Amino acid sequence: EVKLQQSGAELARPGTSVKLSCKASGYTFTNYWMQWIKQRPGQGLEWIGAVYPGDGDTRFSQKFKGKATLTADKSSSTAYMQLSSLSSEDSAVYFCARRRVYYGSNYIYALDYWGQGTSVTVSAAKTTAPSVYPLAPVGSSVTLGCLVKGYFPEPVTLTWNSGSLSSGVHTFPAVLQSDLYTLSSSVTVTSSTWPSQSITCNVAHPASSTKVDKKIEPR
Amino acid sequence: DLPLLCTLNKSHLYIKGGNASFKISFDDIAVLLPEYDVIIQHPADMSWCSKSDDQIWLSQWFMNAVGHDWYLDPPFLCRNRTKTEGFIFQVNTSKTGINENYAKKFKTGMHHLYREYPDSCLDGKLCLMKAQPTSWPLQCP
Amino acid sequence: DIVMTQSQKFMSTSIGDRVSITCKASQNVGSAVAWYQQKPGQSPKLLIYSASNRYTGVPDRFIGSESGTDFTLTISNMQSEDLADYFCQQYSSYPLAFGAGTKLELKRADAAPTVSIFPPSSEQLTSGGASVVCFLNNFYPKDINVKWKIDGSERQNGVLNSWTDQDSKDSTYSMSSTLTLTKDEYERHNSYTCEATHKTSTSPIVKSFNRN
Ligand SMILES: *[C@@H]1O[C@H](CO)[C@@H](O[C@@H]2O[C@H](CO)[C@@H](O)[C@H](O)[C@H]2NC(C)=O)[C@H](O)[C@H]1NC(C)=O
Ligand SMILES: *[C@@H]1O[C@H](CO)[C@@H](O)[C@H](O)[C@H]1NC(C)=O
Ligand SMILES: [Cl-]
Repeated sequence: EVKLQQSGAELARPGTSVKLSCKASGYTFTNYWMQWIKQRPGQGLEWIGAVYPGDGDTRFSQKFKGKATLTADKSSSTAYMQLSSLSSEDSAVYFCARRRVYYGSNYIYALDYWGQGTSVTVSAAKTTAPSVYPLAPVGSSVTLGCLVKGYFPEPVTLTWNSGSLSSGVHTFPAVLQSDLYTLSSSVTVTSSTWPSQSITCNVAHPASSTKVDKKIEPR
Repeated sequence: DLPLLCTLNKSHLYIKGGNASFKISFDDIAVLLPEYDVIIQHPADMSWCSKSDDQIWLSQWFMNAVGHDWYLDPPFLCRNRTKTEGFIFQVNTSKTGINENYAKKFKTGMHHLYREYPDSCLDGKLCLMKAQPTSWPLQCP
Repeated sequence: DIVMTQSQKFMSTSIGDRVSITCKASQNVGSAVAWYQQKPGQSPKLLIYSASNRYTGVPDRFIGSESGTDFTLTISNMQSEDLADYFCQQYSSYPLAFGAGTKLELKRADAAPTVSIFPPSSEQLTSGGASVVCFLNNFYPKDINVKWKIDGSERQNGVLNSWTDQDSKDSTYSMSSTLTLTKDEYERHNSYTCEATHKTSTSPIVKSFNRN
C-alpha cells in the first residue's frame, strides 16, 4: 500500500535551519516527483517545489528559492526539505505529496497521496512552564475564565474540574506572540452552580513536566 | 528504411526507426518548458536531446515528415541528455492564440503521416505532443 | 507562472443544499485541474482530477466541471461530513499553483455574542503583569470586531486574539481578546473597555470596568 511518512514536529530558533523528511513506501520511488507544500495557521496551501529522486533535479516556486533546499535519497526512499534562515513566517505545517513522472496520457498527474504533515515552530524561547491565572467575574448564568500565559512549546492540556465540567466550555487555540504562547478558556454555568460548587482550572504542560490547579474564587 | 507507424484503438500512436521506438501522446501536460529544457531551432540542436544517434535521427525524421520548418516555425523542446528522467521531445500543438496557424500545419502533417490520424487537440484547448521511448507494441505491424 | 483564482474564501451553506465553488485559471490549462478536500489537522484528499473525474471512493455528489479557464466544483446535495476546506489546483505545468481555498460553514440563525470582561488576577499583578480578558461567546455569523478602549482612547498594542472554529453542536463561533500591559502601565489608567461590533446590533456591545 502507498504511504508517505513525515518526520515529527520541529522547534527551532530564529536564523537556524531544519531538515524535514518524507519516507515513501509501497511504490517505485523513482517514478515520482516528491512535492512539498506549506500551510500557515488558518491559511491555504502554498506549493514550495518538487524533487526528482533519479538525479535530484528540482522545481521551485519563485518565493521559496533561497529558503528551501530539496534533496532525495533513492537508497532510503526518502525526500528531504531543508528550510534555512528560519523566521516567524516559516512557522507552519509542511506536507509532502507525490506526483507521477510523465509517461503518456493515461496516468493521474494530480497529487494522489500525501504525507500527514510536519509542524515547524520558530521561537527564541527555551522550554518554559505556563503561568495560570484564575479569572473570576468583574444574570442567569456566570462566566469564569482561566488565562494560561508565557509558555513554550505547545501543547498544554486545560480542563475544568478534571474534565468533569465539559459543557459550556470554550478553550481557545493557543497563540504565539513574542516567542511565548497564550491560551485562554471560559466556562459558563448557571447562577445556582457557582460559587456554591467549586470550579478549578487544571493545566498540564508535559514539556516542562508541570501540572497546575487554579480554583476560581469570588473577587 | 522508412520508419514504421502504428495506431492501436484509433487513439494510441507509435513510430519505430531502427533501435528507436516512440509513443506519441497528446494532452494538456506541459512536461517541458523553455525555462528548463533544450530549445530546438535547428536540427543540429537535437544533439543535446540524446546520446543515441537513432533517437536523434527518428525525432528529426518525424519533425520533417509533419512539415516542420526548423527556422520559421515555433521552436520545440527536448529534455537535456545529461538529465536521467528520460528521453522526450515536446511540440506545442495547441489550436489557440499565436500557435493556431502552426497547430493547423501540424494537424495536416499528422493526417498525411498517419493513415487515420485520430486528432485529440480540441479547438481553443492547451494540447502538447510528447514523444517518449516505448517497446514496440506486440499488436503493431 | 499560471495562477488559480478561487471564488469566496468562506461560504455559508445548509445541509442538503447544492453548493458551487469556482476557480479561474490565468491561462488555458486544458483540463489539468484537481480539487482537494481538507478537514482541520488532516492532510488534503484528492477529490477530482482532469477537471471532472472523481478520484477513488469519491461519492457521486462531488461534480467537477469546466468551461475554458473557469473550473467548478459542485456538491449536488451537501452532507454534514462535507463541511471542510476545498482547494483547486492546476497541474499542467511547474510551478504547480493552488487556489486560495474555500471553507464551507453551516448557516444558522443570527446570535448576539455573550460578552464577559475580566480585570487582571491578584496573582498576575503580584508578578508585575496586567492582562485584561474579554470573551465574546456563542455568536453567529463569524464576523466580529473587538476594539479595546482605555479611558475612551483606542488601544491596539498588546492585544492577543483567538477564535474558535464553528461549534459542532450549536454552529456558533467564540472569540477571546487579551489586552496585556505591565502592572505600572495598567495603574496609569482607569476605564478598561472591550467593545464588540456584530451584525446583530446597530450599536457596539460594551463591557467595562474602572481600575479605581
Ligand atoms: C545540458 O546540460 C549541461 C549540464 O549538464 C549544460 O552544460 C553546462 O553549460 C554551462 C554553460 O551554460 C557550463 O558552464 C557547464 O560547465 C556545463 N556543464 C556540463 C556538465 O557540461 C548544457 O549547456 C545543456 N545543454 C543545453 C543545450 O542547454
Ligand atoms: C539501443 O541500442 C543499444 C545498444 O546499441 C541498447 O543498449 C538499447 O537498449 C537500444 N534501445 C532499445 C530501446 O532497445
Ligand atoms: Cl453522494
